[PDB]
Amino acid sequence: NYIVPGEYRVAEGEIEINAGREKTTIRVSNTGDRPIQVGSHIHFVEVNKELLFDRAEGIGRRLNIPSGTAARFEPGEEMEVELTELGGNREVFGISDLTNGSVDNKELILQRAKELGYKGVE
Amino acid sequence: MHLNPAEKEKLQIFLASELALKRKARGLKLNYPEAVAIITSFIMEGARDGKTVAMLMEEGKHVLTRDDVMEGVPEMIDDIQAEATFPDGTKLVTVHNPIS
Amino acid sequence: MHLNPAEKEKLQIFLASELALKRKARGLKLNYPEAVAIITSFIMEGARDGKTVAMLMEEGKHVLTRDDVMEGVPEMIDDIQAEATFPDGTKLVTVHNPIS
Amino acid sequence: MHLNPAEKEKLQIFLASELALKRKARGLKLNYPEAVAIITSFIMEGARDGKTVAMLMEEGKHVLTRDDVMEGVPEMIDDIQAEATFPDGTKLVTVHNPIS
Amino acid sequence: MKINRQQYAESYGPTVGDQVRLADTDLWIEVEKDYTTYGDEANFGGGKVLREGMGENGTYTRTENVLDLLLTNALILDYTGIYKADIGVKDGYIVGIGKGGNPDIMDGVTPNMIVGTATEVIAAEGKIVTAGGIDTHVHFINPDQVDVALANGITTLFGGGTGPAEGSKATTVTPGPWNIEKMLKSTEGLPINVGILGKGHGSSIAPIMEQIDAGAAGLKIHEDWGATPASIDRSLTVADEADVQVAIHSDTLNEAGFLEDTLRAINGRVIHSFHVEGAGGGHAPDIMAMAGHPNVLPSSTNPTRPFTVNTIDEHLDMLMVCHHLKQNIPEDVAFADSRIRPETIAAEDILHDLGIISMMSTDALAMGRAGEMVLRTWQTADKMKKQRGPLAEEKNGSDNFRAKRYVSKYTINPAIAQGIAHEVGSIEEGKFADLVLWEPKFFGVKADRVIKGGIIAYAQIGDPSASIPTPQPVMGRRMYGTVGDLIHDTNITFMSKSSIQQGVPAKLGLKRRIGTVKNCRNIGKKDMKWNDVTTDIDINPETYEVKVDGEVLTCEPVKELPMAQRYFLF
Amino acid sequence: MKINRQQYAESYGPTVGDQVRLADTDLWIEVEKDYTTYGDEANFGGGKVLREGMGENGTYTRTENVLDLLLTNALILDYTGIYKADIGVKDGYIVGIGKGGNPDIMDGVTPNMIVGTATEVIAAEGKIVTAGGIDTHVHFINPDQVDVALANGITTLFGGGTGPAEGSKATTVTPGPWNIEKMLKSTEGLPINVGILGKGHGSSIAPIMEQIDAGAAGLKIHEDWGATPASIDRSLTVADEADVQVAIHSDTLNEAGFLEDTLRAINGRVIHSFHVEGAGGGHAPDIMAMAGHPNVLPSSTNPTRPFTVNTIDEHLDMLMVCHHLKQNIPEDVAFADSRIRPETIAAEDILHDLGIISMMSTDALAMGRAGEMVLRTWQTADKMKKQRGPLAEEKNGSDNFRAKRYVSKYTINPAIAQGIAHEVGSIEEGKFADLVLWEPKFFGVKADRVIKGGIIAYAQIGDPSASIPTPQPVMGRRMYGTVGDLIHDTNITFMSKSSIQQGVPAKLGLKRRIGTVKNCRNIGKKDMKWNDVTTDIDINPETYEVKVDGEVLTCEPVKELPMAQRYFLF
Ligand code: NI
Ligand code: NI
Ligand code: NI
Ligand code: NI
Ligand SMILES: [O-]
Ligand SMILES: [O-]
Repeated sequence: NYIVPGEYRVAEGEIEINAGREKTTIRVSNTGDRPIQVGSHIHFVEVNKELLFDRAEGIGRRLNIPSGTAARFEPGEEMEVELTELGGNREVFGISDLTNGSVDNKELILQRAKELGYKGVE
Repeated sequence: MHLNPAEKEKLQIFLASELALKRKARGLKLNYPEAVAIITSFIMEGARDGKTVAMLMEEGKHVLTRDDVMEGVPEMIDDIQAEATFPDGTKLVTVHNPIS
Repeated sequence: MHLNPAEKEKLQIFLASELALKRKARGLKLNYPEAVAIITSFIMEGARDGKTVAMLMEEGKHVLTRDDVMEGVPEMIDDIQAEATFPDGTKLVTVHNPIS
Repeated sequence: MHLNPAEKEKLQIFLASELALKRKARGLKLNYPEAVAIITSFIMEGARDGKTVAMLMEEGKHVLTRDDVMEGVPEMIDDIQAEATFPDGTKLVTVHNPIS
Repeated sequence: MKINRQQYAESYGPTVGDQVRLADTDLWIEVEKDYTTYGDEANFGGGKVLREGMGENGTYTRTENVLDLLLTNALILDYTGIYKADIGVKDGYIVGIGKGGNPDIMDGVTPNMIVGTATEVIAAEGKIVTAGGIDTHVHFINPDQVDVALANGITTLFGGGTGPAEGSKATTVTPGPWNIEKMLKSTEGLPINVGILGKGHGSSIAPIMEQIDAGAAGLKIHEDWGATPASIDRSLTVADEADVQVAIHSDTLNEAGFLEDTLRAINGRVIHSFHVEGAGGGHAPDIMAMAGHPNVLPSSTNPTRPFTVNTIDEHLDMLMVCHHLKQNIPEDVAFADSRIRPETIAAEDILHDLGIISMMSTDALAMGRAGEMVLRTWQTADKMKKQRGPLAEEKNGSDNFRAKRYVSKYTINPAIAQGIAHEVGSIEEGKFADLVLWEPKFFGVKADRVIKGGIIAYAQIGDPSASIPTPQPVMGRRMYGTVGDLIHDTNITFMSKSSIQQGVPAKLGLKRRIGTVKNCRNIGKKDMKWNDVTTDIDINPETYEVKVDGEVLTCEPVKELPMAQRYFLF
Repeated sequence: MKINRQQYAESYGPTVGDQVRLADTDLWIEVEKDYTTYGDEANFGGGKVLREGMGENGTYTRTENVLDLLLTNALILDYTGIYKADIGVKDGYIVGIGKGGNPDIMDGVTPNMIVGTATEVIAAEGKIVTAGGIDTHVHFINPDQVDVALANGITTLFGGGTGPAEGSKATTVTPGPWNIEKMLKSTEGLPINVGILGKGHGSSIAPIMEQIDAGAAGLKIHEDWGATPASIDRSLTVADEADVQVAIHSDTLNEAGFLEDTLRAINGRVIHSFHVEGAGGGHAPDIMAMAGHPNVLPSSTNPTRPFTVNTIDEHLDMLMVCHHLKQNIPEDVAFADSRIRPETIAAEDILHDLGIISMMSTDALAMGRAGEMVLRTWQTADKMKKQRGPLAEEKNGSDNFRAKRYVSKYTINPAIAQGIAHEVGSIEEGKFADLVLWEPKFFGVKADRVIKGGIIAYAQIGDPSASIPTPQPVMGRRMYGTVGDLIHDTNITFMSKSSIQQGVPAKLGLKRRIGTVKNCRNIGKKDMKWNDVTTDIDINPETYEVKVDGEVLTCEPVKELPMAQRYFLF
């Protein structure tokens, strides 16, 4: 009974994030010479052009990592990441201007990605 | 003297540290603001002495120990921050978990 | 430190008491604000020590005597009041005719 | 205590002088505001002691010497001015070139 | 992926079933429910969720369901519950409690809680968020009292006075139309919500009513102005016409009547009984029996809260010095002994715990501490848990029942009593955004940030010359909500319906938000949240023993409190 | 009669060819020219020249070429020159720089610089007079930051924030119409010139533009809100329509692009690149390459200025604590190591000296010191003189070239970048009378007197109870320009053309002088005074080595600075 002012007594268990959403694992490579760090909630197909991965598998998705965290890719680093599905209305506006609407417009997103030189449009 | 606003404010820290050191000298376990004042004044006097930021980051962890303060005070102080004029200008010192 | 307004203000009392005690140490008869500062700081340090309100009501009458202060100062001070944090929270101490 | 605005302000000078005297005691060469604080507090404590304006004009030139302060500080201080309550009321003391 | 509960609480604040200690007390609050969607928590910073096209919507203009301010991940402690939610503010009001962010990509977003271009963010993860405290017994004696109140999470001051005049030093009274007008104009510069009480004294209605028409928000009946049957009656007739509350400090001296005479003058009408224990004033020795009646809204002032070993010595001496009483005059000693009673002060602790006293208040600078209403509420709850145990109604080992009973005493209950709960007093949608953020280690001691009308007014913050705001010295400071003309938009002057209808704000040039006092006359004890108990309180005239349901209410004074010497420099 | 040059300089301040040391630095400024007529110098006091029928004209009314204020015998240090002149002020503006006095009896009197009945006098003999500093990277976090800025000679704050909200603690952003309106009203009480930046984030124009219409003076793009190609593009489209500046803190994380992607989104449009070295934020590790481009107006923030032995230890620790980074998480350490680079901080000193970085700024309370923009400018110039020598362009052994290059960085250049150089940023006829007087021994350290709109706002002055103003304690104090309604006439709120046209000042009841932002979109690097250099900056992605014209830019950190422990009590 030593008192730590304002201490927590957390309940038992674990918190499952993004429960009930499809997960997908993909390989991603930083082909650039500078580090790239990607946050939990960026539409994954719209990340830095020099990240090489199957861009189609990024559409309608983001990293399956705790809210507010980020995945780091050192220059030349290739690693696997796990993606989860976007929720809400499944619409993306802005960011890299690849979507500007429904994430269901896969053909249009990849055409824009290919024209602007986002690596990995297959 | 040409005191600026920060110089006026920081005299209070010195004063609170003197108050706290008098309380420690008559045998009291120090409370949260007393402990913070003592460690903060130590940092600003160290800068005045010409110590480095790295020296004060080290020394600031050994100014007060658990048995100098009341129960729970070590766990209330996660870090103490102070800015002072070093020989190379104002710098920020952060002392992490100063009372272990 | 998280100082509130009263904590900032009451540092002044401690400071004035230190000033007054230095003046008494070099042999001066103390004046009205000096005497008030010394007795007030004694009360707030006593509370910090964990004395009772009743102990400080008694002790506060024996901090300064007539021959410590200038002519008329005893008769100018009818009572000195201070609030401080005791172990059981803030309490008001009144010292009646502290210099007899 | 019935402090007026000037009494509140001038406690700062005493406090800065105490800070500066602690720095001098651990062997530091004093800077511009430290030096000014020490000489100013000396003047106001001298008035409190009942010295004359003429005595303090003389004594104030011998409180700190060149080897107590950093390079250039003597030449930065052309004169130090203080008002304090003498036995015959408030008077202005000016100390000319206090550090020669 | 799964996150362990310790790491989850460190990142986002606690979630369902987690407990948090209140400061250095023995009291634990448990998260009852959580509005979040796990994985879509809102947070702000580099690479965090609230960024354009992500958790921040980049499409919608401010009018289109976008917030001015999102407090993320708050642990709300309120009469309505102890729960985890985001809090959305717009136009200075709470507009949403739920889940904020971007419906483009997030599940579970409350539809009017969009984070957009227009949205500011306050991180409340790991903070406790409460309503601003409502202090209904304020003497306006020294303007320095406002920062004192803000530093302990008080956001509304109801009371009276003109500064350090003897009338004001004794009584929460701003007397007459001219003093009321002058203090409404003074209020334009005070960075807190204010309501002014007029003098509840007179034998003709017109002298009393003209104070309500001038802009008073209520009345105070005080024995120092003559708490006579006539003054009580005329004040409650005015109050019933004007729809404002009446507070009473009754006739301690029993000069024109005993408690039963004051109750007959009240005649079943609604009244707020101040310092109902009676050390602060009232019929000796039995005033606390008021707290049993259905038409009485009973408050304590703070100097008796809670009962400690220094309480009686401190109060007896304070009463003697303030009343110029002589230790060698037997009538003076008899009066003091009749007014400062360990028997009623000890019972007052238990009456709070039982929900029989509904409200706390300060009595700021008259016989109470402007900055200790919240502090002493929690010290009382902690003492009662130690001496009486967990209340029977508790579950999961939490103190949630006690925490809701006690937070009500200084938030919603004073607001209901005063007729201002439509504006303030709780964290509910549609109320003014007066919010206090607390670090749990400082809970009830020193507020972290005080939000007034959706802008920070007061904060514990460091060196303004530093590279960052946390370096020492960290102290309470007024923030931008108090500066310039923003003081007018972040604060409310509460006024009578008649003064508002008669255009007093325009006549005086008041620029503050104007709050209407209403619905004060058809409430009672049953309307006090978590504190609605009516009962026959017996006070023995010989022993001063308090009995409820045939049982003596007594407890011991304590030698130490939490929220005391660990925290304060003096 | 002839006067020896030492006695002349002691009486009237220095004249042509005389040199003055700046504080305790190695830097010397030389008087280039002098507007006086020797023997007819203006001065004020008993038996002095500015007396009725003598150097004061007794005939002319105020409208007839008479000044409201004459600063006598000023040593001006300005991008326009280092020279000796009288400065004449009227209606709060600088109306004459030349020779003041009475054309009745004096030769060489500038015709609109008559000292008359209406004229106040400030003696500037032996003072250095500069324009007020223009700080374009201010976080509005703690209102105590304003006096801090005034004490170091800053007179204009451009930035954003709502007080100590997390959005404001990270970003110079006042988001959306309501927060902007609230902070314009707060500004009515701040005794300094202000311009507010909105959130430069969104994928639709309307949410961004509605901030400009509400009274924002510019936008801030910050990575913490998503410094994406879309937010960059929409902000610069708004800026080009509205004629306001855009400041950027780019994507440090390189999440949606590298520096070349941000430059492609900018697409040749004008932008102010904040903390361009990148410790304060931006594409790791090569953001400083922005400073080579013709459409970029590049600023430094102050914590890296100049490179010292404690800089890296201080910054690495500050970044880790402020971002909640763990010393045992390799991604956290990698991020910190990628952002705090001795290679780019050392090169930043030299890029300032070469005129490749055009501006200084604080980053007040986010990662920079509100009161050290002017201080650290001169410490940088002094370090560069020691390490690189006098610049090739110097003559007479003076540091005049360097002094004009460096004074431009915190006066005229920020004003040009922001679109406010028609009002502020230099000592020129027709500009607002924001003037700072410095004793040379305190130059760049502690301002003597700060004049705002022709009235003293802030001064180092002594005991207010004394017979005279010089007795101790001498400290920075707000003067009469800050008191009452005079705060409205001595300060400017800078606002967009659209907000002014739409009557936002009248809607909000703003009483301050309203300044129009304009001419921000058809400037570039070539418009930065003394700091107009464009070049290919290469930053090696492996070693972080900076090269310009094939040469590595590197220098050593210093163990000591001037303008430091000689002056400061802490
Ligand atoms: Ni009362
Ligand atoms: Ni009262
Ligand atoms: Ni930045
Ligand atoms: Ni910044
Ligand atoms: O009272
Ligand atoms: O920044």
